[PDB]
Parts: sequence; structure tokens; C-alpha cells
Amino acid sequence: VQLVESGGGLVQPGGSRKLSCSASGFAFSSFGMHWVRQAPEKGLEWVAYISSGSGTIYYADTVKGRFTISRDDPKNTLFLQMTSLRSEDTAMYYCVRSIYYYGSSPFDFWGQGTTLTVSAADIVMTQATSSVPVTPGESVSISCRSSKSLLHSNGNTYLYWFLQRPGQSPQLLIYRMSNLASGVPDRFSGSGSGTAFTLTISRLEAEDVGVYYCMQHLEYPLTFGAGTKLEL
Amino acid sequence: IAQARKLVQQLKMEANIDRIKVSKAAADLMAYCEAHAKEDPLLTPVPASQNPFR
Amino acid sequence: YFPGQFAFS
Amino acid sequence: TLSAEDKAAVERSKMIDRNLREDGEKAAREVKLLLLGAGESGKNTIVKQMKITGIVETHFTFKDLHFKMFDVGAQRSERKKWIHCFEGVTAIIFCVALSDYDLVNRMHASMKLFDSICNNKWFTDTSIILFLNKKDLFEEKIKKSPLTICYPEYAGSNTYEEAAAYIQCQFEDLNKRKDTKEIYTHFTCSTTKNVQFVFDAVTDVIIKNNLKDCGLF
Amino acid sequence: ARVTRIFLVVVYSIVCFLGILGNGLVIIIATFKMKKTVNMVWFLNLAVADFLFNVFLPIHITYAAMDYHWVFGTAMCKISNFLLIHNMFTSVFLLTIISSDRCISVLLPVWSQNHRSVRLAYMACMVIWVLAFFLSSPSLVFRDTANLHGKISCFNNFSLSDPVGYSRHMVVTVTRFLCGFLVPVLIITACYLTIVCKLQRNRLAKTKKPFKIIVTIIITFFLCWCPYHTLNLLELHHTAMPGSVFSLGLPLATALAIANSCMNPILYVFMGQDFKKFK
Amino acid sequence: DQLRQEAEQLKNQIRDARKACADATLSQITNNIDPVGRIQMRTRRTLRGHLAKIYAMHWGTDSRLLVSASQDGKLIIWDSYTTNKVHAIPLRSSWVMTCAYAPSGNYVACGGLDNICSIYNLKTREGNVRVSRELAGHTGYLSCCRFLDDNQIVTSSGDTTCALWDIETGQQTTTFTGHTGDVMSLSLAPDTRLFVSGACDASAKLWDVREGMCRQTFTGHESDINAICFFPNGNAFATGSDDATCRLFDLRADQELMTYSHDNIICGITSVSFSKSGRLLLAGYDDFNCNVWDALKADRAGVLAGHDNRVSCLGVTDDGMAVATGSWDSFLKIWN
Ligand SMILES: CC(C)CCC[C@@H](C)[C@H]1CC[C@H]2[C@@H]3CC=C4C[C@@H](O)CC[C@]4(C)[C@H]3CC[C@]12C
Ligand SMILES: CCCCCCCCCCCCCCCC(=O)O
Ligand SMILES: CCCCCCCCCCCCCCCC(=O)O
Repeated sequence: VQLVESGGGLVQPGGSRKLSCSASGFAFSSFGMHWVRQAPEKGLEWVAYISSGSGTIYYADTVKGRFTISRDDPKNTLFLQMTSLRSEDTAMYYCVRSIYYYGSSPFDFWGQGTTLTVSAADIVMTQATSSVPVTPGESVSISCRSSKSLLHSNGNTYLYWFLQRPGQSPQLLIYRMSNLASGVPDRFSGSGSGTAFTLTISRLEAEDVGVYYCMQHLEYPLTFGAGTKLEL
Repeated sequence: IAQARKLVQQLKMEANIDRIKVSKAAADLMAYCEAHAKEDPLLTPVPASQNPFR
Repeated sequence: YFPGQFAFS
Repeated sequence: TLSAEDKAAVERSKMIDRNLREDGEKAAREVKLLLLGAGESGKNTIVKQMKITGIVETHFTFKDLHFKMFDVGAQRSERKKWIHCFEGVTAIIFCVALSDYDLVNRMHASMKLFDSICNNKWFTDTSIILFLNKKDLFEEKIKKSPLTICYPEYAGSNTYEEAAAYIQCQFEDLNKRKDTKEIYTHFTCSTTKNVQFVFDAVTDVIIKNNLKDCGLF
Repeated sequence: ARVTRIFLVVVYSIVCFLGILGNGLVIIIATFKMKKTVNMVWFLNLAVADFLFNVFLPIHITYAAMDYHWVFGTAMCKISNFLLIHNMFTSVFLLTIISSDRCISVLLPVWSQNHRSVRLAYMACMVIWVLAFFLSSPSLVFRDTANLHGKISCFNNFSLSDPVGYSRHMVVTVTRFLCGFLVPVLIITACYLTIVCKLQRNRLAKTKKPFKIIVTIIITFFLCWCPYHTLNLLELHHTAMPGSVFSLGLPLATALAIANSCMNPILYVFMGQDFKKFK
Repeated sequence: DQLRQEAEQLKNQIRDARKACADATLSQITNNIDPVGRIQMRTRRTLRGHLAKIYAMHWGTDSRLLVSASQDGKLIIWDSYTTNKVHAIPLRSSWVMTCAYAPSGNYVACGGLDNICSIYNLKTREGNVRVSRELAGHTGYLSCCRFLDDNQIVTSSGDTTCALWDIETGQQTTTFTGHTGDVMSLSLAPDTRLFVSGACDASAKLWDVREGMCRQTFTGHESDINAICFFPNGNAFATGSDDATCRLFDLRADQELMTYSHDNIICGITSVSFSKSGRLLLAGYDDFNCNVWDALKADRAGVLAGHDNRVSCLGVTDDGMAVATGSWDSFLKIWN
């Protein structure tokens, strides 16, 4: 499993740019793929999504019309044609895979990213604490809150936790607020209620330094949190 | 010859089996059936609230 | 009488 | 009334069902034949000619028609417990060795196996193609060893043609389902001639099945 | 003429009821109790085509119960007729493709196994519906109501109100007659005669069922359609031909016509093994 | 001058010991119990998608997911609550006759006329299902297969043998012999330290997984045994044969307790299963419908008649909420 993306340089405002996301190491045709951007010195936000078989396509309200998404199953490539680029599109774009069946773990793998620098009814998730200076050995809790209750009639509370190490890409820790992702150490635990969420770490080592982000998946304009840095 | 194998198989251990009365075993089966009879959705139908197959 | 009368036509 | 992740699951299920339906019609265009024999009868000879452990599957083509043949002679088990798996085969190919009427009695075992297979409750409308091998060896052996020893009730000449006709008739009058099924007897030669016989038989079977399903028959 | 009309309405109602019940039974057995074959597509499409016909028919059996007095308005007379001619002309093209498919599946057994998929049947059915709509469209343009001497009638006025309105009458009548009856009967007869010829040649039939169900399909089609179409073709010369035949012949031709949509279930689907399970 | 009369003497002694230990009957004890009322089970889900005869099925441990094997070379994993196809696995050999589900849920197993048991891994880094292992070594068709854990599996073949395999190395850890006919059914004890095998010689045998030798032998049927199941407490088991008769055997008394048969029923029995409390006994028949028996009174209490061809597989969830039946008409039905 490996996602590499290329095609991001410097584009004048109002221009057109194309991104390519090359996949090799898994069944590309069976995976729905997302595009996630992260502005410099800011949080990350959802951009677009195309399902397996190119059945359903969703765009962000701030991207709709200007951007189009397209996948190429035969050679495992994902495309993003941007038109009429603005000055607010300067960010790093990530390629994220997600497979949806009973018991799956979406948003498991993320690509490294492409830096682009243009020259010159939504559930708001709140992370009030943005900086937590803590030392290894103890336990630190990360809190989250949502305007709308994420608990659904089927019994699943769709909340995801991600860790972004310095100079790295986000990695999945907890999906649906309770289940631990594969490969994640058992020291991480998650719980909460229909509207209040928490993330607790039992033992903290030197590799836990980073930013922790929330994520909602009850409704399509998927929204991230503001992030909570955990300084050493 | 294969007759010795069968003979020793049904002599050494098969014949030396400690058996209990049929009445005791029947009573044990009936007691188990009566003890767990409450938590049987097939014996006692559950309301539509707790039934996953609505 | 007009054509189409007494029938589907 | 479905969640965001509960609709992509339905989409995946629909794609899986679409692939299942696509794969279903691809396997319905292949003729399935069940190869049977008494062992050392020439089943192997037949297999070699037509092409260019458990169960052996052989695929071939002849005039834009796909054939799958299931050799199951390497199954030392009870035939009653797995024969119903072959209920929907297009035809059976029963191989018999003519030069085994003097060795040991084997001919009577072949007749018993043919009677058991032909009168099964699963093969009441499945056609049978009977192959009789070792024709040259039968001709060589019959002129030195009379056929009357094998059949005390035989009444006729010793010549090859009469004995072959007698054997074919004795194999062909063993079916009580003379209405719904046909038997296509053929004396296998050294030549692409057996494949043509199988092709004609399966063409007749296909035409009859097509008439049966449409509604005229 | 008064005492013969009531019997006509009675027989029309009986035939319509039989057809609606029969074709409805088939639409269920072919949506639930069937498999993804190519035969079921034709049978379900024929059942749907015959079903819609019987339901809109009552409007005409009532219009006719009254002494041909229209009481539903021009735009309930400009369309309903279009919907009957569309349903009638789409169940005729489905009795042709069925015979053609049977002839292909008998005469070309190897080819028909590698090139007979469900999608082709769906495309053919869509094309059949499209051509039926094209051929049945003029009714919408020429159906109109008129008031004479206290009786009002819904008919065809090609004058859109003489040379005017005749060329239009002739072209439409000839086109409807040819495509509606001439080509379908020729194709059906040729295909079924070829099937019979190959059947007796190779002796594959162990019962008379195949030959009888076949001789039933040619004669029924011929009689109904030939009376309805010939009396229409003859109406082109109503100026010279007497009008006594039209007031009586056309009801009888219609009576023979609507009976074709009721016996199709008991001749195509009910004769198969799928209905044999229920029976 | 070898003699075999000592074997006959041993059999006579065993029969006499069994007779001397039968002071009463199970029927005479359950005469005063309240009979089970008429059981009315309705169809909730109909799982469609198989295009050929379904030959086996197995429930997941979570009582929500199930796996079904069909003769079109397909293993389909159903989410029973929503009738969604989670996975569709194409088989290398289309002649499959059994399937199994791992207790943890990471693997599935299948087998058939190819004399090979294929273990498929469901949890992979890629999004597909890969053949984790192929266990070979049986000289006959595979009849049944049950998981002990993620590493050990027990199978029975039509070569008169059973085998305990270590999946990691792919070699037969243990072999079990003694049947004189094809072994058709295999059932595991709740504690997984003993299992019962029913074969075509009209006989069932109780084995020891750790040691590896037969412990007890149960007879009484007059024809081939096609299905077998274990009582919830692990001290009894039920068998079904071709002579239209289910039977209950008790391990401690080493005898047969009750016979479940009716004069009208003359078809064989293909599947046998119990309920969560063990009071009900489900049985699938070749007369196209399944029957429910009062396991303590031998009185039929209900008929499940939603299928149109031989019922081939039958199962009950761990919590006993539903009963799944799979027939030769390519339809699985959930009854509640
Ligand atoms: C319904 C009205 C309008 C027309 C009826 C036509 C049908 C039902 C009639 C017309 C010709 C008839 C066939 C004429 C000759 C024979 C041969 C006889 O040995 C068996 C019956 C059989 C095969 C008849 C079956 C019924 C038949 C097909
Ligand atoms: C031409 C208008 C009247 C007929 C309307 C229906 C036409 C259906 C034609 C189907 C032809 C299918 C040929 C398939 C050949 C192939 O697949 O190679
Ligand atoms: C004017 C009358 C037109 C009649 C149109 C009906 C279709 C005639 C042509 C039949 C083509 C072959 C039949 C379809 C075979 C298939 O399904 O592949």
C-alpha cells in the first residue's frame, strides 16, 4: 500500500492545474477515494469524494463548480482538475482511501502530499484547547464537541481521530469513536456520548508529539476540528 | 490382522466406561432446559422493540 | 358519417 | 433514512450483485458433459482426442462451442452421496471397452454401471453418448475366442459386425426411460471424428432444450 | 340494431375482464416467480402491453354502450385513442420478435447460445416501444369531436376542421395496414413454417403440442387483424361504398380485434413450465 | 488360529451393560411438563443472489454476519440485518459442499469434491480476499469443516477419516480413523475438547482432539447419517439420517434417549440444529420444508414451509434470535 501524488507547483490566479494520485499496492477499484487539503499553518478540510465505480460524487460548497474529480481504474490513478484558482487554494493536497462495508475502517491510509502555492448547515466541530504542554509518562485527554449529535439510529457514532506528526501525513487512530485502527498501539482509547467526545492516552512516548484532529461522517460536508497540539 | 486392533479398541477402554443411570441424565437435561428457558427468543417470542429483524 | 367513427382508428 | 456510511455499503452490494449477474450468464454459454467409465476402458483415449486428485475439468472448443468435461473416475467414495451434484449437466459420455468381454466378467460390471447411471432419478431427461473402444482389438480377439463363452444365450454368427450389433443392442435396451432421453452409440475410431459425434449430439440436445424452455414443447 | 348493441357491450366487457385478469396474473409470475432469461423479457413486455390496453378500453366500451355519443371531451378522445393504438401496435411487434427469436434459437442453436443475452432483449423492447409510439402518434393530431343533429362523435378529421384530408387519410391508412398486419403476418408465417419444417425433418417432436400451439398462432392473428384492417382500408372509398356495412361491420371487427389480447396469456406464458408449477 | 468371537462377546457385554443401566426413559420423566405451544415463525429476510443450489452455510459469532456456499463457485458473506453482500469470493473449484466461519471472524473455509480445504483470509491490507492456505491430504471429498481457533481446523472426508490440521504449517496434526463408511457430519463440543462424527455406516463416534482416539460409539439408526449437532450443555447430541428419523444420544449413559419420527414423514433429513436453551430441535427435510420438534416430548410444534426445493443447510444464531435456512432453490431465508 502506497499513495504518491504529483502535479503541484506554482499557478497564477485564475489558471488551471491538474493533480495525479498514483496508487500501487492494493485493490484500487474497490476503494472510494477522497481529496483533503491543508492550508499552511492551518487545519485540514475536506475537498471532494468519488466512490468506487464513480457512482456518487460530492464536492465542498467552497469548491463546487471550480473543481472536478475523476478516477481511472485501469492504471490506478486519481485526478483533480481545478479551474479558476483563487488565493485561498494555496495548500497541501492529500489522497485518502476509504472502503465502506460492515466493519470497515475508512480513512485508513493517506498519501504524502503535493504543495501548491497560488500567487497573489455544516456540523462545526470545536476543539477549544489548541496547545497542551505535557511530558511523557502521564495521561493526557483530548476533548471534542459537535453542534449536532453524531449518534445515529443504527447505533454507530461516526467520529474519527487522526494524528499528524511533525513533517508527516495524518494517520488514523480511532474510527467510530470506539474501535482502534489496525497497527495503532493499545495505549490509545476513545469514548464519549452522543454530543461529547474525548480521546485518552494511557502511556505517552516521544512519538506521540503532533496535532490531533476530530472528524464527522454522519453528513456529507465532512468537517474536521481545529486541532490540538501536544508539545513535548 | 485387523481383528486384534478392533478387539483391543473395544476392550481396553470402550468396555471400561463408567455409566450413569438414564433417569439422572434425563433429569439433568430437563433441569438445563427449564433453567435457561427464559432467555430463549424462539420459545418465548420477543417484542418488536428488542427484535433486530423488524 | 365521418372516417374514424364506430372504431378505434 | 440511511446514514452516510450506510449508503456506500448499499452501493457496494449493488456492484457485487451486478458482477454476480454478469458472471452468471458467462457460465451458461458452456456445455457441461459428465464423463463416466468402468476404468481402463479408454476414458483417457477419448480425453486426448477431443483436446486439440478429486475431479478433473477439461475445457475445449469445437466450431464456436465451449465444452467442459468433468472426469470424476478418481473418486474412491460412494457414488450415491455426490451424484446429485451433476443434475444439470447437458449430457453424459459413457465409455466402454469392447475387448473386455473375456477378461475378469468386466463387461457385466460395465452393464450394471450403465444400468445404474441411466435409470437414476437425477438423469431422467439427460442424454447419454455411448462410446465403444478397442474395436480393432475386439476384431482381433473375437476370431480367436468366441463370444458365446461370455454370453451363453447368444444365437448368431461369430463375425465382428453381428457381435458388435448384439453388444450395442444389449447396451441400448437397458434404459426404461425410452421417452425423455436418447442414446447415441458410436464405435470410436482412431480419428477429429469423435468430437463431431459429440457436437452433433449436443446440438440436438441444445435444440430440444431451447424448444422446451420457450414453450412450444 | 338496438337489441344487438347490448350483446356487443356484454361481450366486450367479458373479453376485457378476461384479458385484464389474465395479463395481470402473468405480470406477477414474471416479476417474482421467474429467472433472468431472454424469454421472460418478451413475456413480461407482452403482458404489460396487453394490460394497459384493457384498462383504457372501458372508455370506448362505454362510449359505445351509449349510441356512439362521446361524453368525455376532445382531449380525453385525442389521447385515449392514441394509447389504444400504441398498446395494440406494440403487442403486434412483440408477437413477431417472439417468433423470430424462436426460429433463430431452433435454426441456429450454436449461434443463439453465444449471442442471446438479456441486454439485447431490453434494447429490442425499447426500440419496439419507440416504433409503436411513432406509428401511433397521428391519432393525437387528427382525433377530434364534432356535434351533428344532437349527437356528438369523436373521429378523425384529416382536414383539421375534398382533396384536402384524403392524401393524409390514404398515407396513414396504408402505412398502418402494411406495418400493422402485412409484414408481421409474413414474418410469423415464415418463421413458424421453417420451425415446423425443421422439426419434422429431424423428428425432435415427441408430442403434437408444438404443431398445434403453432397452427393456433397463425389463424388467430390472421382473423382479428384482417377484419379490423380490411374494413378500415375499405373506408377510404366510403363515398362510393354504401354506409350500411360500416355501421355494422366495424363493431364486429372491433369485437374480433380485442379478443387477441385476452388469449395471449393462455397461449404463450400459461403453456410453459413456470405456470405448470402453479397449476 | 485367530478368533473373533471375543469381539462378539465384548459387544454382547456392552449391550448388556447398556440395558442394565436403563432404569427409566426420558419420555416417562417429561410426562408432567407443560407442552410447548404452537410455534409460529415468520420469514423476515430473503437473501437473494445465488444462481445455483446452496450447499452449506454458517453463522458468525456476532449473530449478524453469515457465509453461504453455492455450486456456482461462490462464497457470499451476508449482513443479515440489511441483506447486504459484504464479500463475494469466487472459488477455484465450483464443486463445493461445505463452508465455515472462524470464531474470531478473520477467516473462512470451504471444501468439496477437490479433496482440498481452502482457508481464505478476510482481513488484509489490500481490499480483497486472498486464499490464505490450501490444506491437502484427504483422498476423498470433504464433507464438513469446523474451526477450533485461528490456527487449528478439524475436517471430515468421504474417505472414512477425520483430520486435525495446523493451518500455519499445513500438515495434519492428528488423524482419526475407525469409520467403515463415508463421514458425513461433524460437530464440535462447546469447550472444544471432544467432537462427534456421524458417518454412512449408520454410526456416530465421539473423538478426543488432544489425545486422538475414539472414546464412544453410538448406533441405532438404520441408514446413513447426514447431519449431527451438539446439545448446549455438551452432554448429549442429536443425529439425523435418511430413514426419516432424528435421534437423541446421551454421552454419560451411553445410550439413545428419544426418537423424533412421524408416520407421514418418509423423506430423509439433511440438517439438524438446536435452540439456545435446547428445548427445540430444528430439522431440515427433503420434502421442501423444515420441522420443529419438542426435544423433551418428541411432538412436532411447527413447520417452516417457505422453500420450493430440498432444504440443504440450517443454522441458529448464538443468541437464538433467528433461524437461517438455505435450500436448493438458491434462496436463504431468515425466520423469527
Ligand atoms: C378461437 C377461435 C376464433 C378459433 C379457434 C381455432 C383453434 C382453437 C382450432 C382451429 C383448428 C384446430 C385444430 C384442427 C385440427 C386438429 C387435429 C385434431 O386431431 C386435434 C385438434 C386439432 C389440432 C385442432 C386444435 C384446435 C384448433 C387449432
Ligand atoms: C428495425 C426495426 C424493427 C425491429 C426492432 C428490433 C430490432 C432488434 C435487433 C437485434 C439484433 C441483435 C444482433 C446481435 C448480433 C451480435 O451480438 O453479434
Ligand atoms: C413492421 C414489422 C416489424 C417487426 C419488428 C419485430 C422484430 C423483427 C426482427 C427480429 C430480429 C431477431 C429477433 C431478436 C433476436 C435476439 O433477441 O437476439
